[PDB]
Amino acid sequence: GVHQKILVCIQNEIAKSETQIRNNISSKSIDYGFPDDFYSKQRLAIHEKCMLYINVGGQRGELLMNQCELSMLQGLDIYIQQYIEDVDNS
Amino acid sequence: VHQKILVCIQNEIAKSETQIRNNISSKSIDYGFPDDFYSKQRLAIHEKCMLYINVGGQRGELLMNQCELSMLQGLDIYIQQYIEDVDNS
Repeated sequence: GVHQKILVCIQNEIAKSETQIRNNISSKSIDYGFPDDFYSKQRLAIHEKCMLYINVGGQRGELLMNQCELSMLQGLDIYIQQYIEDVDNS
Repeated sequence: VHQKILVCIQNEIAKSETQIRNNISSKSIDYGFPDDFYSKQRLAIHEKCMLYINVGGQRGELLMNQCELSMLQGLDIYIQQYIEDVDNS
């Protein structure tokens, strides 16, 4: 019960990152050269990694799966902002 | 000087790749790695560093090679950590 409320908190932050990533990439300058299916392929890869935690099991395994999926999204968002910064000063 | 550095990194890349696929190929279905897990993850990493074709010059080549190494390192770490978490359950 308390556990489900926790998962909702994380799942909400995941949706914020997803939004931010999609907005960062759809920022239209082809000088950045983002592939069409970039977000989806990268998203899917992140997802498949967090699904491994189906093998830990219990509430602890669901919690790990969700914490990880968020950390990875955050790094992707950060990775994406940095590449744009690197392109601008080029 | 720049080209000699890239070789060093490209050497570290072949190494991480090796350790990673081997940790995954550690055949214990209790870890439950999907069939194309390594290649799919590797390809995602590749598509990320190729963006640095867009930086260009010597700084862009270095970043492309540098980013590829960090992502491969984090993947080995993520994978080792996952294994450790499974071991302990």
